[PDB]
Amino acid sequence: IMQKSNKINDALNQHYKLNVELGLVYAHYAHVADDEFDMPYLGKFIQHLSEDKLGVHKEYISDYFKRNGMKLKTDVSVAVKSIPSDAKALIQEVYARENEVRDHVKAIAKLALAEDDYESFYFIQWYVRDGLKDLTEVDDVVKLFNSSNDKLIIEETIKEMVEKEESEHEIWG
Amino acid sequence: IMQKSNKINDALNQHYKLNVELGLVYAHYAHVADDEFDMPYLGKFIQHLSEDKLGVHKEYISDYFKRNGMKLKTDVSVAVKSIPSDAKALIQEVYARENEVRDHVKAIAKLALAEDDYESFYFIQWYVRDGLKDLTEVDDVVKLFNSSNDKLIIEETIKEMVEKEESEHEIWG
Amino acid sequence: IMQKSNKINDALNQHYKLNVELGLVYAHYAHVADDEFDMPYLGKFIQHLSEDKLGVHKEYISDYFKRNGMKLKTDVSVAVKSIPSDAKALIQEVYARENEVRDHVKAIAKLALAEDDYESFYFIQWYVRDGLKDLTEVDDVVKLFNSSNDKLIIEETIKEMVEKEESEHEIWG
Amino acid sequence: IMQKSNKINDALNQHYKLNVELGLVYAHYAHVADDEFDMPYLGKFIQHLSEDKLGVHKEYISDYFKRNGMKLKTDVSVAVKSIPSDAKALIQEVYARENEVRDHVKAIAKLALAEDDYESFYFIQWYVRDGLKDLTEVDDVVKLFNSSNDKLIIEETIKEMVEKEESEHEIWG
Amino acid sequence: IMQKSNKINDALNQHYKLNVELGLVYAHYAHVADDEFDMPYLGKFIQHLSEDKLGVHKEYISDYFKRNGMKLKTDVSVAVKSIPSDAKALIQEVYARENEVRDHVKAIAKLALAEDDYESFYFIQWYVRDGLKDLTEVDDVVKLFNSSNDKLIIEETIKEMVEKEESEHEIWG
Amino acid sequence: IMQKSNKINDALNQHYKLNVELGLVYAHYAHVADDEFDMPYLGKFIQHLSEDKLGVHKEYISDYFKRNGMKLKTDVSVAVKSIPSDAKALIQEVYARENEVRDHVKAIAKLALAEDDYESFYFIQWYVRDGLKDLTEVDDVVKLFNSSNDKLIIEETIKEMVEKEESEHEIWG
Ligand SMILES: [Cl-]
Ligand SMILES: [Cl-]
Ligand SMILES: [Cl-]
Ligand SMILES: [Cl-]
Ligand SMILES: [Cl-]
Ligand SMILES: [Cl-]
Ligand SMILES: [Fe+3]
Ligand SMILES: [Fe+3]
Ligand SMILES: [Fe+3]
Ligand SMILES: [Fe+3]
Ligand SMILES: [Fe+3]
Ligand SMILES: [Fe+3]
Ligand SMILES: [Fe+3]
Ligand SMILES: [Fe+3]
Ligand SMILES: [Fe+3]
Ligand SMILES: [Fe+3]
Ligand SMILES: [Fe+3]
Ligand SMILES: [Fe+3]
Ligand SMILES: [Fe+3]
Ligand SMILES: [Fe+3]
Ligand SMILES: [Fe+3]
Ligand SMILES: [Fe+3]
Ligand SMILES: [Fe+3]
Ligand SMILES: [Fe+3]
Ligand SMILES: [Fe+3]
Ligand SMILES: [Fe+3]
Ligand SMILES: [Fe+3]
Ligand SMILES: [Fe+3]
Ligand SMILES: [Fe+3]
Ligand SMILES: [Fe+3]
Ligand SMILES: [Fe+3]
Ligand SMILES: [Fe+3]
Ligand SMILES: [Fe+3]
Ligand SMILES: [Fe+3]
Ligand SMILES: [Fe+3]
Ligand SMILES: [Fe+3]
Ligand SMILES: [Fe+3]
Ligand SMILES: [Fe+3]
Ligand SMILES: [Fe+3]
Ligand SMILES: [Fe+3]
Ligand SMILES: [Fe+3]
Ligand SMILES: [Fe+3]
Ligand SMILES: [Fe+3]
Ligand SMILES: [Fe+3]
Ligand SMILES: [Fe+3]
Ligand SMILES: [Fe+3]
Ligand SMILES: [Fe+3]
Ligand SMILES: [Fe+3]
Ligand SMILES: [Fe+3]
Ligand SMILES: [Fe+3]
Ligand SMILES: [Fe+3]
Ligand SMILES: [Fe+3]
Ligand SMILES: [Fe+3]
Ligand SMILES: [Fe+3]
Ligand SMILES: [Fe+3]
Ligand SMILES: [Fe+3]
Ligand SMILES: [Fe+3]
Ligand SMILES: [Fe+3]
Ligand SMILES: [Fe+3]
Ligand SMILES: [Fe+3]
Ligand SMILES: [Fe+3]
Ligand SMILES: [Fe+3]
Ligand SMILES: [Fe+3]
Ligand SMILES: [Fe+3]
Ligand SMILES: [Fe+3]
Ligand SMILES: [Fe+3]
Ligand SMILES: [Fe+3]
Ligand SMILES: [Fe+3]
Ligand SMILES: [Fe+3]
Ligand SMILES: [Fe+3]
Ligand SMILES: [Fe+3]
Ligand SMILES: [Fe+3]
Ligand SMILES: [Fe+3]
Ligand SMILES: [Fe+3]
Ligand SMILES: [Fe+3]
Ligand SMILES: [Mg+2]
Ligand SMILES: [Mg+2]
Ligand SMILES: [Mg+2]
Ligand SMILES: [Mg+2]
Ligand SMILES: [Mg+2]
Ligand SMILES: [Mg+2]
Ligand SMILES: [Mg+2]
Ligand SMILES: [Mg+2]
Ligand SMILES: [Mg+2]
Ligand SMILES: [Mg+2]
Ligand SMILES: [Mg+2]
Ligand SMILES: [Mg+2]
Repeated sequence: IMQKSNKINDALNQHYKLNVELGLVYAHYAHVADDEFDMPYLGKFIQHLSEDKLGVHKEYISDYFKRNGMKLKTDVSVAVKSIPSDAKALIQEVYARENEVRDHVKAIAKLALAEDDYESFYFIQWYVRDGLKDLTEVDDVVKLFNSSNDKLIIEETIKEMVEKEESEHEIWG
Repeated sequence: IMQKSNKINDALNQHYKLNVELGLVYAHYAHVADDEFDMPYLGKFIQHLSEDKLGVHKEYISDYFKRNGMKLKTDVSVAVKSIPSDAKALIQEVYARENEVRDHVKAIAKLALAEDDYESFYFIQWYVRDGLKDLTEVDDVVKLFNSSNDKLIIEETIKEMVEKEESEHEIWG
Repeated sequence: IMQKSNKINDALNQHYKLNVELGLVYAHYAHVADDEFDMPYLGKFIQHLSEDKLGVHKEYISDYFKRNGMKLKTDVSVAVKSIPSDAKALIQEVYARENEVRDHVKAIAKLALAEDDYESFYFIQWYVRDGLKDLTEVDDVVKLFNSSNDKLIIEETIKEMVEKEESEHEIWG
Repeated sequence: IMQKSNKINDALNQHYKLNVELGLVYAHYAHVADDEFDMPYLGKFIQHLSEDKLGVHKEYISDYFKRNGMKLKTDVSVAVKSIPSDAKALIQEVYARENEVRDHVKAIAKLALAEDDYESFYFIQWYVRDGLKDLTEVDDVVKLFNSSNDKLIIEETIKEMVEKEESEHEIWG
Repeated sequence: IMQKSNKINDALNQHYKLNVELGLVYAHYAHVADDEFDMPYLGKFIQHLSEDKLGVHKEYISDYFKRNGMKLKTDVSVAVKSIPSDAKALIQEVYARENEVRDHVKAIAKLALAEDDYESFYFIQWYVRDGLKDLTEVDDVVKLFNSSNDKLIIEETIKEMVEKEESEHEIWG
Repeated sequence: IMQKSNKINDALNQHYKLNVELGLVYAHYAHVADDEFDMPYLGKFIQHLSEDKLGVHKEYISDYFKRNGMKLKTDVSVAVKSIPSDAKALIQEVYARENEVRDHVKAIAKLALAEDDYESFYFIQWYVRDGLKDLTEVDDVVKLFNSSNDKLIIEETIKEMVEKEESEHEIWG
């Protein structure tokens, strides 16, 4: 009874890998944001995101696996070989990656229902919610580049964003 | 004047890579320590170490690069394909890896002097000190497996270790 | 035994002189930043730097000399005969001078090792670290002029910089 | 209307120069007081005076210039080529220099009235008062050398002087 | 890999021995300072120094050895067979011994670099700094005997020295 | 009148020597307890004892000598050439040495009465009491090795012992 789904096990190992590799890319993008583009607050924003991916996003999968018999796999391959040309494009790339996260998560949820794995459907709810939350935070920064042509003005707004004491939306938080 | 050393740049990119990959391996080893070996406090110890490697150890390199013109490279390849057979061997493997850290760091320091890069010699001092500190903490756990054959007794001692409020040795801390 | 190095004595007298003269130039540049360029916060930044050079940078040399038998020399000659054309160039000049500081300090460290003067190598470590720290702070201001064409926006960012309660980086601080 | 006095501008540039050079000499004399004469508290007294000259004494001139259109000049030439033979003579030399300060200040005040520059006459009042205050503090130390032949007794009295929480005389303070 | 240097092991065993024997001599000198020379505060100064040598100076070596595989040796031979004739000479002897400490430490640092032992070079930095700090504190007392011929006046100054709440110099502290 | 006993003077010089040499041996044994036997809490126990011997045990003799005219002698010879084979034997050796302390102290007390030296009989009372107290504390550790074969269990008990806030027995404390 209660035999773990091998299909969910694979999908969640692939999502663990995605969050590790994303976090490593974001750490690089945070360096570049500060170093090459002269936007240290944009750097801090991306760095916070790197740490989210390499922290809780991966941790919760490992924890879940310990509880249900699923096997963890660690297989990572990532290389930053090209960087976006400017800051606007850097954050737009981050946006595209977060949009893909939402698509991957949707798939896992759909799979959990197909496999009648209600514990996994429950688990993924955090990721479903976070898919949108994280995208929204990134979108809030993307908007800035369309609203001013002054990098320092944009930076002042990012500063408040990163320095605000984090509030949780009742639903998406 | 003050042109960055390409040799130091490469050695520090390789050490960034080493700390990323080590941290990912340790995250896996922390999972296994808890999940397979029934030693959650040993897991927490290795997890703290994973976070050290993927946190400050890498961050300080990126920060340094921003200050001196050195280029960051992100190129990561890691796969955990075999795990040690028991807990004793798991921590002994961690020990071996920390010993290798000390050897890599020694090389960077020697190189900094050869290149007359005193800013880099200063920078690496943190890593020289930490090489030993981290090894010592790991050694403290290795010792336990040679001092008791009861996994729960060992776990009780690791618990105090991980839960003690961190003290800094005047020299190695 | 323990006879002071005459070569280190000379190099450190020359560095005392450099820090005095730099501080006097920076005091003038701080006046001009406010008075001629309408950037009082940029003025305060350069003034803080003037006081750093004429304070601790020189004080620590005098203190060291008292401890080891080295002789202090006071020989100062400085005249500000031309000023940079605008604020961007003013801070870029400050940058160039800080870069030269790093080069002079490198030389002292190299000399200390050649003379087997380990007390002097220890002493200069503060200056090695500070060379980079001070350059970084100046670079943070230079960046601003490349990130906005509005002097008041730049000034608002410098204001936060000068008014932030000073934090020390674990390594460079 | 309200065109700045070129004569006052020159006199105040010369007084800026005097305060810079005095402060650099006093910094040397403070070193010697401690290092050569074995009187660290006498050193601290002279050092406090060095910092007064290189601090507020010069700062107030720069500030004034910013307000009225006067031009700041930085032209400094100072070399300590001979030092007084003992501590008594060191402080007596400091006294002579402070007496000369009072004479220079008198001249500026007289000039301000001749030029009908009431803003400058107001400004110099601080310096008129301080001329005497600073001389008095130096005289208080000179007296000590005429009142004891024991350097440590003198040092104990200087210690209280430098360590007393500064009080301001209603008139001269 | 990371095999301990036998040469550094010997040099540090010899420095452990030096600090033990120095501390025992200083304990005797502290007794004599009080008992024979009627200078209890001078006694307390030397006693504090005895405890420094027999405390942290030796402890840090033992700690280091535990971390790196080096072997501790305990081999002590000390006899106080002659004492200096008066207090001035007692502290001058302490001074000579501290000067020799600095010379021994210099040698260890030089050796660490020759052996490419960067962990040992890091370790010895504490001792390099302390060599000078301790000498300075002793010099501060030596000076007193050249500044007064009254033993009680000297004692009053030593009292403040030993009773001041210890401050750390940014570099030498 | 009140001429010091030369016999008591010698016995107390020999006891000063014994406490110095014991303390140096115990410092070595504390190192070995931690380093070789993997028992850091046992190390801390022996280290506390080293510091007791080299602290108050010797200090009180020096103090007494200052008060009564007795002469202090410093003559120390100690070499740790063999170490006990295991931890049990290490603490048993410490026990044997403490038992010998009690025997030496008994002799001094007996001598004080024979010499009608009541001040010395009073003085030695501290040492008579401490002979037993210190032996008892050591016995409490010896017992542990006879009560468990698990080094970590023993270590947990030693930890409480060394970390308990010290209580004084009404008689032996
Ligand atoms: Cl199923
Ligand atoms: Cl080079
Ligand atoms: Cl030399
Ligand atoms: Cl006019
Ligand atoms: Cl070697
Ligand atoms: Cl008798
Ligand atoms: Fe995925
Ligand atoms: Fe930054
Ligand atoms: Fe967040
Ligand atoms: Fe979790
Ligand atoms: Fe598992
Ligand atoms: Fe590739
Ligand atoms: Fe790429
Ligand atoms: Fe850009
Ligand atoms: Fe674009
Ligand atoms: Fe499906
Ligand atoms: Fe998230
Ligand atoms: Fe604004
Ligand atoms: Fe490496
Ligand atoms: Fe658990
Ligand atoms: Fe840690
Ligand atoms: Fe950092
Ligand atoms: Fe970069
Ligand atoms: Fe593979
Ligand atoms: Fe593997
Ligand atoms: Fe196991
Ligand atoms: Fe095994
Ligand atoms: Fe090399
Ligand atoms: Fe670490
Ligand atoms: Fe220089
Ligand atoms: Fe202003
Ligand atoms: Fe600063
Ligand atoms: Fe200083
Ligand atoms: Fe000097
Ligand atoms: Fe000129
Ligand atoms: Fe010029
Ligand atoms: Fe401008
Ligand atoms: Fe321009
Ligand atoms: Fe050189
Ligand atoms: Fe600085
Ligand atoms: Fe003047
Ligand atoms: Fe001093
Ligand atoms: Fe004042
Ligand atoms: Fe002002
Ligand atoms: Fe002006
Ligand atoms: Fe000249
Ligand atoms: Fe002169
Ligand atoms: Fe004198
Ligand atoms: Fe004279
Ligand atoms: Fe006039
Ligand atoms: Fe003044
Ligand atoms: Fe007095
Ligand atoms: Fe030595
Ligand atoms: Fe006394
Ligand atoms: Fe001290
Ligand atoms: Fe220690
Ligand atoms: Fe050892
Ligand atoms: Fe002998
Ligand atoms: Fe002797
Ligand atoms: Fe005397
Ligand atoms: Fe004499
Ligand atoms: Fe050598
Ligand atoms: Fe010391
Ligand atoms: Fe005895
Ligand atoms: Fe330990
Ligand atoms: Fe005790
Ligand atoms: Fe006492
Ligand atoms: Fe005596
Ligand atoms: Fe022997
Ligand atoms: Fe032996
Ligand atoms: Fe054992
Ligand atoms: Fe046995
Ligand atoms: Fe008897
Ligand atoms: Fe005791
Ligand atoms: Fe227990
Ligand atoms: Mg499968
Ligand atoms: Mg269905
Ligand atoms: Mg290359
Ligand atoms: Mg070379
Ligand atoms: Mg010369
Ligand atoms: Mg050499
Ligand atoms: Mg003119
Ligand atoms: Mg008139
Ligand atoms: Mg050998
Ligand atoms: Mg070499
Ligand atoms: Mg006799
Ligand atoms: Mg009788």
